[PDB]
Amino acid sequence: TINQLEEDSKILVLRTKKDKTPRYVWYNSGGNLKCIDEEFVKMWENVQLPQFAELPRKLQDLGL
Amino acid sequence: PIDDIVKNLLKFVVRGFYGGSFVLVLDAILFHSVLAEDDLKQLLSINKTELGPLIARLRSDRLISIHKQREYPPNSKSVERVYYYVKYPHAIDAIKWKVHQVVQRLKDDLDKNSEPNGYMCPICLTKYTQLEAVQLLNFDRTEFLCSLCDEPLVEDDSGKKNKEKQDKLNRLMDQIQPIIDSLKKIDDSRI
Amino acid sequence: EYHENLYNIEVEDYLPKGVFSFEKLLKYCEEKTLCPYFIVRRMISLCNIIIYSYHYLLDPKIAERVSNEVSKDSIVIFDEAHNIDNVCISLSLDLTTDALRRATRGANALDERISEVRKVDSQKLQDEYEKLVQGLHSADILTDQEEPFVETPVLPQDLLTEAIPGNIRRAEHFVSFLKRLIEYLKTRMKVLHVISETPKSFLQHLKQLTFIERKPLRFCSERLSLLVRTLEVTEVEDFTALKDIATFATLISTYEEGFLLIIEPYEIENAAVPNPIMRFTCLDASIAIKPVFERFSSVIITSGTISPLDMYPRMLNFKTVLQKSYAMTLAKKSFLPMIITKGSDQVAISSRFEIRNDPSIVRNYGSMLVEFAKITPDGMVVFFPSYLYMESIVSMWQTMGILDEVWKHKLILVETPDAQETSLALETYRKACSNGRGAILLSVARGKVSEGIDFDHQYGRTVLMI
Amino acid sequence: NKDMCPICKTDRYLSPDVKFLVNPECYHRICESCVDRIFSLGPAQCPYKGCDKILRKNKFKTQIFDDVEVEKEVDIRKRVFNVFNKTIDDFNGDLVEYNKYLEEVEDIIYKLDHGIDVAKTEEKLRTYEELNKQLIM
Ligand SMILES: [Zn+2]
Ligand SMILES: [Zn+2]
Repeated sequence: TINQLEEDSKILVLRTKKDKTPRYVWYNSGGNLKCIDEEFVKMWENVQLPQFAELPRKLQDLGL
Repeated sequence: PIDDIVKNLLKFVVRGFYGGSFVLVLDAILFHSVLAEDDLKQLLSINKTELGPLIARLRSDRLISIHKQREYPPNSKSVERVYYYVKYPHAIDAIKWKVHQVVQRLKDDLDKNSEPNGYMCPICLTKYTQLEAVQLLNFDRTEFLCSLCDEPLVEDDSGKKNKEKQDKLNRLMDQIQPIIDSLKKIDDSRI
Repeated sequence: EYHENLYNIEVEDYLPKGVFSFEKLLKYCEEKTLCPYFIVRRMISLCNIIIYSYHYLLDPKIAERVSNEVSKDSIVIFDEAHNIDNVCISLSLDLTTDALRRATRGANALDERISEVRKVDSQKLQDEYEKLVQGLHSADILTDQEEPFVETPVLPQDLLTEAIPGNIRRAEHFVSFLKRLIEYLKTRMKVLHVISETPKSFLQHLKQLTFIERKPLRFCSERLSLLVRTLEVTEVEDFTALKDIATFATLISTYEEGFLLIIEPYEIENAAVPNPIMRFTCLDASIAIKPVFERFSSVIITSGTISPLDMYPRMLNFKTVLQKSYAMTLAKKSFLPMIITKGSDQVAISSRFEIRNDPSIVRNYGSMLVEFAKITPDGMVVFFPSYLYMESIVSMWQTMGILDEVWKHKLILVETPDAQETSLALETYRKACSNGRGAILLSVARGKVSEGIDFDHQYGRTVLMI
Repeated sequence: NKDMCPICKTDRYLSPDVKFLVNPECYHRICESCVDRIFSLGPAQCPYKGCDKILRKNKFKTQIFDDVEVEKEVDIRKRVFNVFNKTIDDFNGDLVEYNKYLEEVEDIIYKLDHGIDVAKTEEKLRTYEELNKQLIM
């Protein structure tokens, strides 16, 4: 039932899939949403953060 | 205020395109701005490899600028705690740029698109483009050979990329009602 | 339900003989169930002396029903008309784009209304077209016993013409160009900077960005007036804005070269935000003055504070006869004027310096006030050049230990921008003055307090012009 | 849809520099990014689900008042007041007729403009083609 109402409907913290998923207080709206492509999330991870307040320019530089 | 939305928006992304446990470190240190590091560790009561990589994201996104909450120890010695003084502006600033970058991974990708212009000889496994083809074309062979392979070519990028980009378009749409809207919901005041 | 029973009995001759002040009128009309608003409105035709706001004599959309019985050549009295000028400026018109946007949908709400009804009951609308194709339709373009929706923003139903609005005779033609209008306005709304446009200069400019013509432009209001008159809508708040457009349209159709449209892109007080003010305004008071002034030579003006007697003949160009300043005869003091240019430190005290705190003056001003607050018996008011300017003084004084000390002696009442709170506060201030323990009031000279209210002995013993 | 391209949904938040254009063929909200990409190649269909109006990038244009009902009517008027500029009211002068001819032209325009059943407008378009001859005549 931790992952039965999954996608944060029943959220819990799987400490490991060998340790009965020792959880914390977990509840969210989307929560995981693993349907997002991991590579895209990796590509999302692949976005490197530039430096300081020039980044406030850099976002305006990037069209944000 | 929007500050709650700021924390609210942080929860959404850290739960939209992040795992569930990502928001646990959010709320815990969101309870009190200047918080002792162990308190979150204590209440979660979890290992340091179940906390370390999560700490990575908090500073990898710079969302939790863990201020060295130095205290006055009773023994007259070193005292400090990782109190995540959230840098709300700077955190999102990269995020917006981060968002933009993935859109670039779609805004560029629009040219990787529907109708086939290039060619490729599978036998050499090497792509070619139109101008090569007409350069490689012949009065006799109305179709293309492959100087490397002497082999007829095949079109490319027709189905996959068109099909690909639409998928990310929805993924780009996946952020529309999400963060970007709520981001504009920050742009109302930009505090 | 009174205007029926009022019509039942009232409108053949007056109630018996009284000059029924509101004190007498409000009661007396209640007993016989009258909303005397119509009693006077019918009695327009009767009374041998009349009293109303200068607007009712000057505001052409209300100063329109002028009749020879009510006007022809009798005697004119302008009392306390020192501020008449600003009243004539009436022809004021600024454009709340936010309200304007609601008008667009209201225009669409009109657009839908005319379309939907032209689907259903278009014959009488065509009959209205036939009520139009005849000509000006003076029978019901002017005479409407309880109908007239839009007022006459133009002068009292004079500055018009007779040639029909050509095509616009068709409301569908008419409705369309109205959308051209607002969109043009909406187009003009978002100028980056402040822009000032003379009407004629704007005139062809209208035609430039959208080929509209001035001749129809005036016709809008009446054309609108009949239009809504034909469709008995459930609300006007949308359509107030609508008629204002027409009102604007009429106005901009109407006058020139004494009047001008300016659009600041915002209110610079909180500048760098979108709130442009397509302000088109009157500039010369005399122009609105001229007509009634043109009528009768038995025109008389007097304020308790006319000074100097030149600007008004200057500004209004009008042709006076005698302007005598009346030295009040006193065998005694009877009052005291004073001038405090400098404080005890002989430091000149001012307001032109800034809206800000040159801490010398205000700290000096705390003294000035408090010592006066001490000495006088109950009843004292002070005035300030501007509300928020006053706000500074108070706030800083509140911080200082000044206020509590005067709180020991008297009672303090501020002025508010809202009238309601003020109106409450004032009567109390009266009560404290009337009652024993002393009080004090603060307000602003440009304020509504300075315009209407009066201050007698107990109610006023000392004033202060900060 | 208010400020994002109906094709790629690039919000004016996300592309503040987005510049919307529409075509007289269909008057479609769209960003220029698509516009160029769509018709940098040449005459093809509009990139709308349900639009097979073949149209060309030179015919593209910029809305002014966003009222595609007025603007088309404005265009209709613009189309009219280009050729139906040959209308006679001042050239006519007769206050009723100058009213009528304006009413007539506007009725001709409104027929095209009201557009609810615009085939008498097409008949008026024949009359407008006749006007193309009558503005010639
Ligand atoms: Zn090959
Ligand atoms: Zn697009």
